[PDB]
Amino acid sequence: EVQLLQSAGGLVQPGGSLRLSCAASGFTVSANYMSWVRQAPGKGLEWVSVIYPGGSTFYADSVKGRFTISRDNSKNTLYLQMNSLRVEDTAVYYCARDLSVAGAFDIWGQGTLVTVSIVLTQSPGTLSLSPGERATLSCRASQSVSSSYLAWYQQKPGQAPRLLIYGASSRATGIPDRFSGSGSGTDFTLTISDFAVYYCQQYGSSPYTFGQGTKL
Amino acid sequence: FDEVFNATRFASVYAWNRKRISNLAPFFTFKCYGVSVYADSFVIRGDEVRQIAPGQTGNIADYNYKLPDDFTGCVIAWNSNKLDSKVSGNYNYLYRLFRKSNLKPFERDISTEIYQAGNKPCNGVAGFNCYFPLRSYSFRPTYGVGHQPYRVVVLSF
Ligand SMILES: *[C@@H]1O[C@H](CO)[C@@H](O)[C@H](O)[C@H]1NC(C)=O
Repeated sequence: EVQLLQSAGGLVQPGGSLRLSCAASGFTVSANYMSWVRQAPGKGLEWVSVIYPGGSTFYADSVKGRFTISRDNSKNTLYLQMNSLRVEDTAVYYCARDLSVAGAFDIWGQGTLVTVSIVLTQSPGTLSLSPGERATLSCRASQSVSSSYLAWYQQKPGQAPRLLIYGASSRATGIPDRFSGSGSGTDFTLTISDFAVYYCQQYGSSPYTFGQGTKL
Repeated sequence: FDEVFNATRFASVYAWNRKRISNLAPFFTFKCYGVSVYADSFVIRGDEVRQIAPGQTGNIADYNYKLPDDFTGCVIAWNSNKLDSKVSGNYNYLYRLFRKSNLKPFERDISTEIYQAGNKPCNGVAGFNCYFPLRSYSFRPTYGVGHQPYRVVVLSF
């Protein structure tokens, strides 16, 4: 079996610092892409880091410097160390791999929180529909990126998100047939035939971006 | 010399033509990292031209085409939306995506072997933990600036 198991936590003061550790089984962490996704309460997901095989490191502009992502080949784990944690930096941090063409954050960690002392829009909004009928969810981007980029996610309350479609047309493995998504150009539409908040993902730019999401 | 600078087609990134040689030009972008031989040529996305600067990390600069340190050659580029991109869409441009390690300066590789993201032989057939390393671009005229293809011809003295 393959899974990401994560171990951290705590409540540290603005001066202090702590370490976030994520361990992987079934694939060498020194092989495929790795990243770190941060979710704050009441807000959509946000990207924090990417490590490529070979050691090149990339960081988000908002967290440019002041962090550090290091991987340990010997222990087959992934390490993130936060230094000089500011105020209002509390959020749940996710450990997730990356494929970026074949998949978009295929497998996710259980998610742990740290506490301290191309813009997309979501047209449908808090759309509520009775069970037994089809629902249309429309996602509108800005730069009108290629059709093979956006991916859609499902996140039950307080769990690790999962991917439904990565290429905007190809469902992920272990996904029921009731999910379908289409659209090319400036709009992307996904429909069903399970209540959650559904997000829009897009790669292809240095910072990445997530949609604000909708309540089903 | 002119018969090598500009022609009717260009080679993809992972197999860059190492073409040999043995009142400004009407190309908008021009930068030299030495003084104001081998001339290479390929096509890369508009926003990713920056990585062909001498000594920078990224996706193409370290996995597909890598300049040496203390570089002794100039770099040229110019937007090529009109000739390359079409409304139908072309997909004959490839870049390597999964590679085990970096590339030594002025090193190139041509190969199609499945990347082993985990610990499984795969018998050479693509699977859950085995991926095809080369994935293609996608071009269409009505895209934002930066996604359009750029022709690059680096000069290495
Ligand atoms: C190719 O060479 C130069 C630009 O470097 C230009 O004079 C010429 O028109 C270009 N095109 C062709 C078809 O020769």
